[PDB]
Amino acid sequence: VDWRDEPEPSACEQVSWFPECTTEIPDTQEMSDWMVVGKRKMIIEDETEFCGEELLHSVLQCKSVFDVLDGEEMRRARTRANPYEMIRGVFFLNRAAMKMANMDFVFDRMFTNPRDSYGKPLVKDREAELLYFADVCAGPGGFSEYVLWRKKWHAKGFGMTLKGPNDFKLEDFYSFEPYYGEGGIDGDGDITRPENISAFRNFVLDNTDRKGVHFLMADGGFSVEGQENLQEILSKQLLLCQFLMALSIVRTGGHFICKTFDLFTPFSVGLVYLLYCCFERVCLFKPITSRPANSERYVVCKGLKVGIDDVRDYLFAVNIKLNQLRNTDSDVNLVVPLEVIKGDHEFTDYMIRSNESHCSLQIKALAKIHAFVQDTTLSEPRQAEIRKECLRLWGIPDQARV
Ligand SMILES: C[S@@+](CC[C@H](N)C(=O)[O-])C[C@H]1O[C@@H](n2cnc3c(N)ncnc32)[C@H](O)[C@@H]1O
Ligand code: NA
Repeated sequence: VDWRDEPEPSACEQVSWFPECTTEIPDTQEMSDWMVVGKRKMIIEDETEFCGEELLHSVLQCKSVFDVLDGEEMRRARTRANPYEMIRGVFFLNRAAMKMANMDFVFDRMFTNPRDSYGKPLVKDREAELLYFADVCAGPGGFSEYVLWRKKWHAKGFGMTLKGPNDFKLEDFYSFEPYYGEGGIDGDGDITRPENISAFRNFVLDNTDRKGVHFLMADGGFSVEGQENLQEILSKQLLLCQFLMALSIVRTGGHFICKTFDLFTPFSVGLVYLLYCCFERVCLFKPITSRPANSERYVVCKGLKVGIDDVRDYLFAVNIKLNQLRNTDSDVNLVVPLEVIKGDHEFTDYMIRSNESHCSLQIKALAKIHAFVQDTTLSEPRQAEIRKECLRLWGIPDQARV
C-alpha cells in the first residue's frame, strides 16, 4: 500500500450529498415485512453488499496488523502521522468539541444558525429568541460546549448520556439540562432502554412547546478493545437508537448529525436509507478533525420532513426486539430489504462510492501509521501551519484555558 503520493493536506474540505429522495415516506403497511430476524452474525469479512471485496479485506488486514503492537507505540506514531493532529481541542474541554466546530463551519452554520426551507434564519438573537438543541451519547459534553460558546447566550440544550466516568462535566465548559430518563437527576441515561427514550422525548417536547429541538447531535461509542474489527456490528443497537431519537425529538424542518463507524452491513445501510427517506437531504462526511486511520464518519441530515411517525414507531419496535434478543443466538439483521435499497440506484451508488472512498483513504492512513511505527524519523512538517489555517477558517480564536 502506497500512502506516499496522497494529496497535500488542506483546511479546504469537500462535501458530497445523497441525491434528494424522490419517493414517499414508508408507512406501517409498507414496513410490515421489513424487520428480518436471523442467527446472530459475528462475521464482518463477507459484508460486501455495499463495498468491493478487495477494499473490505484490505482495510480489515491493515487494522489487524496492529494486533501485536503495544497501544502507546501505535498512538505515538499516529500523533506524528496525522496532518491535522495539532488542532486538538484548543480551548474546549476535549478534541471532540472541535469536530462540531469544524462541521458547523462546513455545513454553513446550519446547526448554530438554523434556517427554514427557504433560507430564512429561524432564531433572531436581537429579539432574544432561543436556539433549542439536544445532545445524546454525549458525555463529557464537548459538542454542547461548542454550541454554547458559539451562541454565547440564548441557547437552551437538553442532554442524555450514561452515568459514570464519562458523564457530563458541565463544570469544565469554557462558557443546559442533562436528563437520565426518570425526572430531574434520576435514571441511568441509557438511550437503548425504551422507557428512557420515551421519557427523554417527553422531557424535550414539554420544554419546546411540544415542537422539539432545532437540531440533535449524537456521538455514541464505547470501547471495542480486543475486538476492533467488529465495531460496526457491536454498535448496531446504539446506532439505531440514536437515529430513533432524531425522529423522536427533532422539530419539523430541523437537523440531525450522528457519528457512525463502518457502514458495510445491510443493517447499517438500511438505517441510513430510513434517514434519507425522512429528511430533505442527507450526507456522509468525515471531517479532518476525525482521525484518518479510523472507521469514524458522520451522517448529516438536513430538514426533517412531515409525516415520519410510522418510521419512528417502526424503529421503536425494532429496538424493543433487539433488547428481547440480547444474549440469545438471534438478532435483527435487516431493517429494510436489500432489494428495496438496491432498487434505489441513485442511493446505492452514493452509498458504495462513500464506503469505497473512505476505505481507500483509511487503508492509506493505516499503512502510514505502520510505516511511522517502524521509522521514527518520518514526519508531517506542516502540522502547526495547517492547525493555524483551520482555526482561522472555522472562526475559532487561538486562545488557551486559564
Ligand atoms: C465519544 S463519546 C461523546 C463525546 C461528546 N460528543 C463530547 O464532545 O464530549 C461517547 C459517549 O456516548 C456515551 N454512551 C455510550 N453508550 C450509551 C448509551 N447506551 N446511552 C447513552 N449514552 C451512551 C458514552 O458514555 C460517551 O459519553
Ligand atoms: Na477521531
